[PDB]
Amino acid sequence: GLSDWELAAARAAIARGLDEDLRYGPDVTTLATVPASATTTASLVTREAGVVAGLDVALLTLNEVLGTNGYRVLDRVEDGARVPPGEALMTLEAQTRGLLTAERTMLNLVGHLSGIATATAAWVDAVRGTKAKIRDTRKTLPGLRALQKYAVRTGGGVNHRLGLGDAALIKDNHVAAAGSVVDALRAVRNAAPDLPCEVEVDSLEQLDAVLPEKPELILLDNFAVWQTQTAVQRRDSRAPTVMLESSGGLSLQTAATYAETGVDYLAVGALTHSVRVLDIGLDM
Amino acid sequence: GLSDWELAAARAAIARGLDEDLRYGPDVTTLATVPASATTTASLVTREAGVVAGLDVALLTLNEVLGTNGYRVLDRVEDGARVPPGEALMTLEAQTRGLLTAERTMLNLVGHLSGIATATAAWVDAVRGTKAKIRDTRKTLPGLRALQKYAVRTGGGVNHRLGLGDAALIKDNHVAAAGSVVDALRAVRNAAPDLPCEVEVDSLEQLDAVLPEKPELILLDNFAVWQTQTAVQRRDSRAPTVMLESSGGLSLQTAATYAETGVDYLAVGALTHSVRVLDIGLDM
Ligand SMILES: O=C(O)c1ccc[n+]([C@@H]2O[C@H](COP(=O)([O-])O)[C@@H](O)[C@H]2O)c1
Ligand SMILES: O=C(O)c1ccc[n+]([C@@H]2O[C@H](COP(=O)([O-])O)[C@@H](O)[C@H]2O)c1
Repeated sequence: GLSDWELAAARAAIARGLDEDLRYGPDVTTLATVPASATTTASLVTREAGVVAGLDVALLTLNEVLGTNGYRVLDRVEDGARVPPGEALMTLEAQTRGLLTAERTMLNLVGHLSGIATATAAWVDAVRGTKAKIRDTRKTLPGLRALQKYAVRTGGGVNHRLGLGDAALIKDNHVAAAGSVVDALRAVRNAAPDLPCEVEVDSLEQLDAVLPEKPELILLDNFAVWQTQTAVQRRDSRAPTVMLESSGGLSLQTAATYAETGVDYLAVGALTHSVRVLDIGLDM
Repeated sequence: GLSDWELAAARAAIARGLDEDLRYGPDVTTLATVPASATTTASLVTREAGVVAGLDVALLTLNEVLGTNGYRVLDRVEDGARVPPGEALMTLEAQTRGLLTAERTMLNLVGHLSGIATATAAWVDAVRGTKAKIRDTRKTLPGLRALQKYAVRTGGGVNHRLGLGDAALIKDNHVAAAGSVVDALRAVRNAAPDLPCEVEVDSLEQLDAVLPEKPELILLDNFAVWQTQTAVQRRDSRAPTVMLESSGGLSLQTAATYAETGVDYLAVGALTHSVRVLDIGLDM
């Protein structure tokens, strides 16, 4: 379900996409070969297996090109469906010219979003049987954040930060300016008491230092599995309320290893930067 | 070098990015811990090897956040440089708060554009010693086409179609409506005699059928290496002037094999959809 916020991001995205395509003129070739009165039944069918996402975004692209009632949906799959290869995600009847113009933007969008959801479902499978939840980052493509965040949620992950003012995140730079990790922490505690504290540590010594300050979340930046295990042992005994999120040296191969240490979350930048498209085509 | 068209796309992209980050509020934590008079020397350094692209976009993000003269570039590498792991792509002196605000958006963009130029340079190496050129497609992310197209060119690729009105591309759908591949070809020849013809064939039978019509470029859709060789043999003998471009079942492992058949280009959709970020950090 696209929130009004997401729905707005989608429209803006679909508009930017159509504008890139039409900027150089209309599809001279459909115009030349296919009549304005032509109508077809087309299907978005997967060329591979995965988790579908962004189907509503496909519909919104048609609204923009054909008008809300310019097409008919004979059938569709729900976003989040695990889908086998030749699956028909959505079947529609629409003026042929409109379909052909909307095609590329619509496939680009849903192929991208399904790619993310597919990847996140893999991560979510990898740590099944563990308490860890898979979470995203702000390492998103400019202009697509709302959509990419939507896709990880669709694949079963949980959204983390939406931007700079979401929560207070004390990093290396801040600790420095404050003097120390506890310094930065206290400062922020007073500046934005209403805001969730998250502190990024890159060593076990920094971990020990902030643990007593009891921030909401500690990010273990590039810890080996063994240091992660230690981190959890320490948190469990000293500051039970602090959440721990692994961030950094994560691969889908190691994901379960990290998950079994008992960390609460896995921060996966790859879900949004580095995405592999889910291959989909429009079959007429 | 960003063209004025690319420069605008860059600005648009950096603007959308910043708006997503600042939509929820300013970086309350830098505000709280770092003074406005603070100034640092920071470096954009790669965590991995690749080909750099999008450095001007980094500077543009700073212009937007610190003002044109809010920073000083002490040193920078040229776009298109092959770069080793700990390489400092660019070293600057700027106001600390500004750097921290720009950071994520800046890294997300150059990371993406470098990821692309990196992958495209690998394809280019792959077909080295062949006459083939690596080309992109319209399988771009919405709002980023101009930038993505820029990066492939930086990696050594050559840009293909920028949009729907670029050239006349007769596909299956057009062939259908026209009746046959030749039908459509003729149709468009009459409708837009000024525009470049490109016809997509998925069989050697279609190839033989269109070859005599002498289109500017024939796209071999999902041809085996053996059928691509054949296609080259026929074009070479029947219509020497016709260019050929392999599209579809291409993998970096098969690239050279396809290239050795003598095709003129390889159309790689993965260069722009499916991109893996070049990991880069801002070190202060
Ligand atoms: O701002 C956030 O919400 C956020 C939360 C957790 C992690 N991150 C970033 O995500 C990185 C780890 O994932 P990856 O795959 O990008 O290496 C981590 O080291 C940070 O640079 C960002
Ligand atoms: O419109 C263009 O400039 C364009 C030029 C060459 C190829 N394409 C598309 O790119 C496809 C091949 O790349 P890929 O990685 O997406 O399978 C090809 O079969 C077409 O459907 C698109």
